[PDB]
Amino acid sequence: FDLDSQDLLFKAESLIVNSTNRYHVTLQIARRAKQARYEEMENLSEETGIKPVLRAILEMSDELN
Amino acid sequence: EAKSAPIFRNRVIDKKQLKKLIGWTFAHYGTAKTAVVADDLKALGFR
Amino acid sequence: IPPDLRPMVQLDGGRFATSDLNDLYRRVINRNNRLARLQEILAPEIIVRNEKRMLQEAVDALIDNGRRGRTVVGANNRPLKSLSDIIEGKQGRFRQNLLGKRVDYSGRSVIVVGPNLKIHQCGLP
RNA sequence: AAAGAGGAGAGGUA
Ligand SMILES: Nc1ccn([C@@H]2O[C@H](COP(=O)(O)OP(=O)(O)OP(=O)(O)O)[C@@H](O)[C@H]2O)c(=O)n1
Repeated sequence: FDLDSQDLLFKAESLIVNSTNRYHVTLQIARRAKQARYEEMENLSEETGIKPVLRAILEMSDELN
Repeated sequence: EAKSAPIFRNRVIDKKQLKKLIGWTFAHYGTAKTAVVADDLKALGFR
Repeated sequence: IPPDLRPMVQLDGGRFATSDLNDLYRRVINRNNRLARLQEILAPEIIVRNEKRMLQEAVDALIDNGRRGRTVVGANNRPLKSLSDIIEGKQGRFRQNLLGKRVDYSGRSVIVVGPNLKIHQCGLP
């Protein structure tokens, strides 16, 4: 695939750096992943080939732009 | 994550110099570049 | 105590397993019944005091074995386990079943060296 | 539907 784990590591590091607490951002990521999984499970099929946690990391890093 | 160029170390490299380099890399670039730098150094030393 | 915390166990083919709380409870019950029967028929008051003393010793052994006098010994010369021996030390309830536990979804195996790996990767059989 | 219960000794490996 075009998405390697190195990019996810850099994105996670960037998410950690631009915040005041690591525990708070961990909780936010967990909440977003749960919401995304529930949305997937009740409608359509979506690009299921990515875990919800990775999806949440990707959207949260893209929102930084 | 950028804007700092490495110095040319024209000397013999023992463990202390490697530790100094690792500390410098962590202090200037972050925790994601240090892993790749350590991996590259390990591969070169093994080779 | 409830009976499911002191199980009887049905191994041995024809015999049964040994539990230590049941022996102490049985001794207490036996002494109590003997004392009650002796008191009923108006026995001389030099035999009743003996039964009272043995009942006190039996209750003491049930609560905490060896704290005051002699220790109750089972088949072999090995002291029995009282109620206070279940919560006391390194093998007691607190330090064995509450601060540490066994878990599901776990494995164990020997480790070898894998080069050409990344620092965040591992190899699983 | 079913299926192991504890205890005590002796000897080993990180
Ligand atoms: N009573 C013991 C004995 C060993 N260990 C563990 O096992 C290791 C022993 O490693 P070993 O391979 O026996 O020796 P090393 O000191 O590593 O030396 P070498 O491998 O070079 O022989 C200890 O460091 C420790 O982690 C322990 O915890 N308790």
